[PDB]
Amino acid sequence: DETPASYNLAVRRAAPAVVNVYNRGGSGVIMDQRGYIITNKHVINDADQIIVALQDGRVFEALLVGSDSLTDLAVLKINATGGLPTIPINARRVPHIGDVVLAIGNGQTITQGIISATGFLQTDASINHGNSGGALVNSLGELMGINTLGIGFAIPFQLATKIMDKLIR
Amino acid sequence: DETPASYNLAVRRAAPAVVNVYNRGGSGVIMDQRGYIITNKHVINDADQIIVALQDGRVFEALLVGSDSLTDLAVLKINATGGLPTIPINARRVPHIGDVVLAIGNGQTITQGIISATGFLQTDASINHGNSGGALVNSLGELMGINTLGIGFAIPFQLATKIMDKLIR
Amino acid sequence: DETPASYNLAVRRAAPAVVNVYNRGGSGVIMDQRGYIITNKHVINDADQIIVALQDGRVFEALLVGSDSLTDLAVLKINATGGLPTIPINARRVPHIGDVVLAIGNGQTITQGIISATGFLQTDASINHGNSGGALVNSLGELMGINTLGIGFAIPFQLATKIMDKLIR
Repeated sequence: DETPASYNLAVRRAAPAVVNVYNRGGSGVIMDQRGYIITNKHVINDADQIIVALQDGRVFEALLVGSDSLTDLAVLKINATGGLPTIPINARRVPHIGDVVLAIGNGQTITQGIISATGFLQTDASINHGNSGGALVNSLGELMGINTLGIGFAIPFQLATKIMDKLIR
Repeated sequence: DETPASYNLAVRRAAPAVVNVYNRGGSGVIMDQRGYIITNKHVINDADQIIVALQDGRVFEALLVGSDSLTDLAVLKINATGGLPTIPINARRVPHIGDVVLAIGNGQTITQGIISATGFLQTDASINHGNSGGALVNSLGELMGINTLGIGFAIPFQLATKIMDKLIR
Repeated sequence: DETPASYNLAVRRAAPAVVNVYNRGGSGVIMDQRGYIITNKHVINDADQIIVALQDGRVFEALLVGSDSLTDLAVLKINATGGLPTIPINARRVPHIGDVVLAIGNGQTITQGIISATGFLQTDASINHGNSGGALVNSLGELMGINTLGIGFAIPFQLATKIMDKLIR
């Protein structure tokens, strides 16, 4: 009949770029075409072998670029091939309180909510060990933050961008 | 003044069809005019007498048509009278991830959320023993699933439709 | 680029009027210019000195006007100065089930949800000891209720208005 209210647009626009992290004898986000992926520290602590899994079926072995114990963030590196799904980033967008946000983690689950505060970034979107290290995007799909660990916490994409660049030293 | 953002439309369109189940010395959904009602198995296990209560005030004694231990579903039957409120069904609607959904259970409570995954159907709408067996509809009121038992689970209306038809054997 | 789905409008329209309550050796809401503030009883029980903190930075010492053990409500009084941010009230608005609502409490956190029932007022917006006594507004910012203590509870603004007026005796 008509159009059901949905945020699927932001899903098919951001979800592809979110991956799953594993250990061969956690969540992650594809930042740029170079193949850099932001995740969490507690996800890679004592990692024998880091593995990345895309939604399209592709599987990679990830390289630990570096981590930051302060913000619990970590950067990974995979062999950038032809055609990588990257997380939509908008450095001009200013996260206002009340903005609708989706939390993308892991089975690939999508929770809905809003920006509670911007003190870090608080959100009422269901966060857990599954989506810990996943993405946080607005209705447009623009990355607002990186989920961390009755209210959830993420790291502003602005900050995460900086920290990522510094870990590449 | 102006119009407050609301999903009341889907409420006055689906809520009437959702009923309450009891035992005379759980939730349920009115499917068709014939008087068939889908509920959960754990709701009728060891039932002395099944009772159905509509939102309009009408009260009925329900008949156990049959259950399916696999999907935890059950079908009831009440004497179809003149004028039954049926749950809006749309077999053409395809549940996409990110779609806004309401969870209708039981006091008649309405929780809001989205479709997390479609693996079953995951949703961040608050689900509990109250709405266990209730309806799950989009902003249009179209039945998306039947709630079951930090993330909730429902059964695709497509599947539930089949299983219901088979229990009528 | 474009416009991200958000309820920030209701925030910059209601949040200023919500304050924080303290005890000098809880949440509250600025009702009118006179300086009357609605809060919860359990927040002021055994209070040595009641203190009110606005979002603009202003700090006041509050006066206990009176409380109502029944609805767990309480009314405070501060020296009404020039220019007070008051909570948007609309006595003509009728709270329908399914309406989008924000819960404003305390760091100043904003949770999103809907009106579940209107029996009291039920809401799936995350409520806790933080926002206990805070505001509950629709997408327009119009006060729908006062939060109290897997589902949250508030008091209809219609009722709270009456009880407030009676405590001023």
